[PDB]
Amino acid sequence: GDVQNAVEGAMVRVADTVQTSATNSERVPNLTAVETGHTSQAVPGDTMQTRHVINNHVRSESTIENFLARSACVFYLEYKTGTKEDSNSFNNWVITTRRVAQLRRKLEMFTYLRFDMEITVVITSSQDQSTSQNQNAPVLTHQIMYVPPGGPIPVSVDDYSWQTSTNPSIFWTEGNAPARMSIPFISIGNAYSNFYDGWSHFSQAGVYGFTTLNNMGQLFFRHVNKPNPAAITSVARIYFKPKHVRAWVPRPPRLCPYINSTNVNFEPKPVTEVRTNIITT
Amino acid sequence: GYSDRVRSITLGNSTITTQECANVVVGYGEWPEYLSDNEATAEDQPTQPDVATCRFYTLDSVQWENGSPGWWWKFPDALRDMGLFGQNMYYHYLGRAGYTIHVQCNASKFHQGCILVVCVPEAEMGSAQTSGVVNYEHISKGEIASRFTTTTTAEDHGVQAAVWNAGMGVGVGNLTIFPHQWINLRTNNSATIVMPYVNSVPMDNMYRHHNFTLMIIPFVPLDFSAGASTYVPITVTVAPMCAEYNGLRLAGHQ
Amino acid sequence: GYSDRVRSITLGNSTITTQECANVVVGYGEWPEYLSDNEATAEDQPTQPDVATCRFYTLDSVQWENGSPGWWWKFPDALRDMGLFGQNMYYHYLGRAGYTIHVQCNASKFHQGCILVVCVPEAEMGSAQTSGVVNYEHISKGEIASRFTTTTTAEDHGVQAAVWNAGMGVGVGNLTIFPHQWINLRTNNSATIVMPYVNSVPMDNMYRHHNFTLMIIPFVPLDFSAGASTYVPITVTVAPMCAEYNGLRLAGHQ
Amino acid sequence: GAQVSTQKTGAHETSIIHYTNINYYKDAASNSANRQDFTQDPGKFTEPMKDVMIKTLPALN
Amino acid sequence: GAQVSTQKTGAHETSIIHYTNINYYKDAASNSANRQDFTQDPGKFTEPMKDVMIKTLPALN
Amino acid sequence: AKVSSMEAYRVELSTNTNAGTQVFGFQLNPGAESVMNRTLMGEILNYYAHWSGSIKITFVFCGSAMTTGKFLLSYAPPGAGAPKTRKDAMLGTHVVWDVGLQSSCVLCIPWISQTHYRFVEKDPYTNAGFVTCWYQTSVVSPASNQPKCYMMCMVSACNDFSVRMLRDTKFIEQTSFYQ
Ligand SMILES: CCCCCCCCCCCCCCCC(=O)O
Ligand SMILES: *C(=O)CCCCCCCCCCCCC
Ligand SMILES: *C(=O)CCCCCCCCCCCCC
Repeated sequence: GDVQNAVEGAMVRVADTVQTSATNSERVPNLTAVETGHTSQAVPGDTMQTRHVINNHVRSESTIENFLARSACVFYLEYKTGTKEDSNSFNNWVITTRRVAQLRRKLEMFTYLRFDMEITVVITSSQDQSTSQNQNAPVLTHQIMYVPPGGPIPVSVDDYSWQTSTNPSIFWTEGNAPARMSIPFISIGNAYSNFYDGWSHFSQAGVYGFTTLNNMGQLFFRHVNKPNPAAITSVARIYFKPKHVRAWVPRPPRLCPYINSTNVNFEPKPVTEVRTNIITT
Repeated sequence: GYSDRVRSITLGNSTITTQECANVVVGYGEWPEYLSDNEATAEDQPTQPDVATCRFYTLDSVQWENGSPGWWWKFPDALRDMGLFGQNMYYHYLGRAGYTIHVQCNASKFHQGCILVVCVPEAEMGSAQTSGVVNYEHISKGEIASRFTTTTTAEDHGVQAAVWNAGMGVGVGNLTIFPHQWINLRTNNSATIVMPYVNSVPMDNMYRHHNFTLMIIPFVPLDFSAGASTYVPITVTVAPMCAEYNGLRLAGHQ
Repeated sequence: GYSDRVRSITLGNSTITTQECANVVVGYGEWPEYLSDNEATAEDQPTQPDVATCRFYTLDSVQWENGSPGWWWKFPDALRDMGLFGQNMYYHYLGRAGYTIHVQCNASKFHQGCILVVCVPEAEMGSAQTSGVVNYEHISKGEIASRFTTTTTAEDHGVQAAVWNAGMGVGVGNLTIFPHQWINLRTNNSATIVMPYVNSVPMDNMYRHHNFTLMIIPFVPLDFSAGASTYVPITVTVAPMCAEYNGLRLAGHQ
Repeated sequence: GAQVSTQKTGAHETSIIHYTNINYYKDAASNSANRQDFTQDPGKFTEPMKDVMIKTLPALN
Repeated sequence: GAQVSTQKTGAHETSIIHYTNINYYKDAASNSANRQDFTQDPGKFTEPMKDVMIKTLPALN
Repeated sequence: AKVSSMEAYRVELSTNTNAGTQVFGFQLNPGAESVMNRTLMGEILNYYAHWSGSIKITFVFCGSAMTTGKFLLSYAPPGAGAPKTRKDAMLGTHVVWDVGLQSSCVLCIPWISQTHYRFVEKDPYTNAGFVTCWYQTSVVSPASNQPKCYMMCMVSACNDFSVRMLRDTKFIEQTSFYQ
């Protein structure tokens, strides 16, 4: 099948209930051995006498694509309208999935993941309180610049780096529809790895874990407008949608709450919620 | 003839027998095989030591006790000292292999108890001290079993080994999604998992990357009664399969 | 094209070049190859590490001086520490292999001198003290050149290394019957001998038996004049060929 | 160079509607999400067995 | 007068997707960037030799 | 001093230098390590974030025509650390260059990596190992010949080389526009 050729599906419905009659025999479909590592492929008709039901149900929304391909917020960043002197006049984000709780748990249900991605970004502005907040501020244009691992970081809201002679950038004016890009499978390895039980150094040391593999570069944000008399603050929300997805090695979903965006740390939680008695209604 | 409870596995100059097995799990449906010309990237000729590497290495066996919480081993690292596999892993930047994992544990009709035997790919474990980072010596003792803890705390940069969260922030009862078997003392005396090379890249460094972790966790505690043999060990023997190595230089660590 | 003076030899991750060779001697007319099913006796599967074992190992090079009497090395023992060949030789009771021996020595049109480069099979050497017996440390320093002596005497259980009798009771001028070349500084800068497995039995132990000895003996002394580069070394690089090993157990010596 | 495909409709009381696709960009990454592939193979997870386990038979014998 | 062409996809595990082009303007300058021509000839820079240099042979003789 | 001069390009060799002596050593980070970093290949690499492929270092002897020598040209893949001795270097991928009428010998460095691509930027995960050079025997000369002489090293990319993820270079910058 070709995950990039969207308009090319496969309709697979759920299994029908075949009619069962009474039995008295040596065959035992519901007596087995869990030790084997095998899951019982029993159907209700092996235990009861069932009728004939035609299941036209399809496992549609549980497809890896339909599950992951809904655009989620991964991070938001903030920056004011200012001069070279103002540190806060621009900002940046090192790209990472592990910053938020919700998409992270979804992706982490799979060890290895290969996908293309749709990035949408909602940049929002607000007037700072000031004697000058009265001010005719013109429409603000914004610049989002991707700096891949190795290129020049912008040190100020106003330096050569923002030229983008080779880095990808998006210039976006306010009031318009949210900015949107598609990204290929950017990794150096044959699949993205949500987990790495290993080290950054051959000597079993340095950085432990997934961090080591997931070097994605960073997004730099600024206003293109010169500052109005009163400051205006903008905050950019970066949205991710995994499209054209393939997934390998399913994992148990995260039980414990996330602590660090850097590492897989947790503090131990109970297996489930407690109940009144082992016999419950 | 042929009772399906009886099994004989031979690999290199090694045969393991069992007279109470419960089938054998081939990891994710795939039997191990060599890296193909399409999937390759390292351009140099691989060395494939076959029988010299691909044979049954018995690691240091652990004792199962009534209250003992559990054990883990890390591969390929557990084998870093096992004969010529270890040497090849020591002299090569890159290595690749699948494995026949055979866990052994015998007791008696009168004993009871049940252990989960599971091969978890990329089991990246959490630091006990959530604030800090973990470190190698608390992640792996090579061929010696690292133990799971019933206690929710540990020494500086030790892993959070609290059993019910499997050392990695999840429900231990869901570990079953990974290639696994169970040695339930009523039913069987051994487990066998044939694990393929599961990774996001064709070959990798044998030291840096612990490709998967073998976890043996007792879900039903070991028990027996009035004077009926106390000592009952669990022995893990493992054989590398389709092992090949690229990038040769000097003895390696740093 | 193709001047017969120029040669390039590649084996494993190794290439040696020479721009002044004098052909290459294939020992007794036979190119090395693996032990065949007819000639075999050890019933176990052999491990054949190919590129990992069969590659160019440069041993500790010696300095040629005007009065320096000569040198010998013993195989396979000289290679007992050379990478994975050494390891395979260490973990196996039996081993078998042929070898590409490449001796290197460059000087200048203005220098003069001529060395015999020879591979002597079963060069069983005599004790200097005729009454007594010799011993290993005076027979081989592994990869380090054991020297021939101009002096007719030596320390307790040292070999009688007096050059004109080649350490073995014969005329050194007759050593030429064994596979040999000469590096005559006028003519060439290197020698190459491809030695087959020569022995009375299909495989043998890699430590106990020194299957052959590499002797480098200066028949015409090294000379040059007034201020024209004093230091001129002789470097021996050797590559195992068709190497295979039987009988695997633990790390071996005793 | 247009592609015609089938729309997700639903089980009708005892049908086929189509939609049109034209890829506008030079890069397959730019394409719509692969949402219509309802293919599956639980076997690798539900049954990773070397010896085939026949349901009507005893698991151990 | 539409043009159908091939999209950049990627090496698949052991394919062809298309895109459509219609030139809207009267001037070829107005057209999309020529990004899909992976043609090359290092020869003029790597080997500007009058006499052909055969790799297995000595460079000088 | 030598980097703002022609010395930078010429590696100094000498006669009567003892056998296992190291000529030079460095880890292979094309486009990141100062030795290869700002060469034609290095410069091209610096407009990209990912590279792949084999590299070839062509060693040319610019000593006296009357002079001679043999060198071990080594490439150690990562994981073990830089080769400390000629024996350590010998164990890895290597060429023994005998100098003679063909002036130059090329050390072809193979792409040996876990991944299909490495970063141009230095990264612990995408480490590429060490290329080192050693006297396999020594440089020998006649009587009225110079004792010290020089070798020089050319570098380029082989037909399996490629680059990805286009980016701006750190190698050029400005504070204001030019006039
Ligand atoms: C203005 C141009 C912007 C270009 C943005 C490039 C963004 C690269 C995104 C990389 C997403 C990586 C997803 C990693 C998933 C994971 O392993 O957790
Ligand atoms: C095949 O592609 C030709 C079928 C008719 C095409 C109608 C095209 C619709 C308008 C142009 C879309 C062009 C996108 C670059
Ligand atoms: C060939 O060009 C005819 C194929 C069908 C054309 C569909 C045209 C799409 C809409 C008009 C675009 C006109 C641009 C001036």
